[PDB]
Amino acid sequence: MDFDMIEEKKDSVIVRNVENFELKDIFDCGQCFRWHRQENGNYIGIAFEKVVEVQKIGEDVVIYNINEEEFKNVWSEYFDLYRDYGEIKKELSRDPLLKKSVDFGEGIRILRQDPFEILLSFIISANNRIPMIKKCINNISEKAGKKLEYKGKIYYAFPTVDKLHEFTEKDFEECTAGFRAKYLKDTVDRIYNGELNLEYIKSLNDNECHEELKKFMGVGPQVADCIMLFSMQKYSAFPVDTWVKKAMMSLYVAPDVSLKKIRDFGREKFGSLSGFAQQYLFYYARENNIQL
Ligand SMILES: Nc1nc2c([nH]c(=O)n2[C@H]2C[C@H](O)[C@@H](CO)O2)c(=O)[nH]1
Repeated sequence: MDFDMIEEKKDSVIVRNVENFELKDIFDCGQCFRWHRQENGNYIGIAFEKVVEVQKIGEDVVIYNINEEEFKNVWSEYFDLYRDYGEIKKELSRDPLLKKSVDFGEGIRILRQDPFEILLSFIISANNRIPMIKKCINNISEKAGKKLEYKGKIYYAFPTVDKLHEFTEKDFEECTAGFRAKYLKDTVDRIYNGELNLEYIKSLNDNECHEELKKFMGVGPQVADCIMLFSMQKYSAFPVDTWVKKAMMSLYVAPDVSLKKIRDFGREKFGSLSGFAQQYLFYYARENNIQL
């Protein structure tokens, strides 16, 4: 594990000697939308119908609003704290071309998020901008999510499948999903009616899992890779957007080809570490706003 032990406190849990764990790297590397940076450096987020605040002090991490039982069954896995990222980075850094990206995002960890929330979140992410995506997801939660309180503030859990089934295309449109409102509604019904089952989809191997997810309206190859990587731990995924495409052409002189071919080229080169590889690539590419 990438931590030595924990210690339960009054209203929190302290993780001792965490390794490969930085707040900005984890929360701003592109994998999540409901974690917000606070004035003091901490981050507050809403996941699994719960509000959590995370802080790093030295080599320790404090997770407020949770107990040891919650840490053991929910959060330790949420933060993928059982996987050794030192090995991942060591293996990838063998490629001198990846070192710079890996070192820049050294504290990245791929969270184990909820499939349903992730499915709708990334359908919303397609050709969108960060602000609109976050706004839309929050709007959907405020409108139909369980109300929550933390330190004098109200927050909204992500809505259940049943509550969202009540939504009309117009509702998603009012939350500003734009033309994607149609995809959200179509997708929620497929979930509700039982046509597509997320937990079953998640039990399939990387390639099968991927194919199924593409059955959802608004879900193409890129979005499918994001969904299975971020919520179904299918590590051979290699999400290709314009940022990953740039970093890829720039480093391996890959010629301008389809996203599918860039995806095939990435997965071929990184295998089981493809997902981790693209996150480092993506994070570095976007924060440094690289060009041809
Ligand atoms: N390849 C890739 N693309 C992503 C991720 N997260 C994310 O939002 N995107 C896309 C969505 C949208 O196309 C743009 C938003 O910055 O980047 C992500 O984690 N990986």
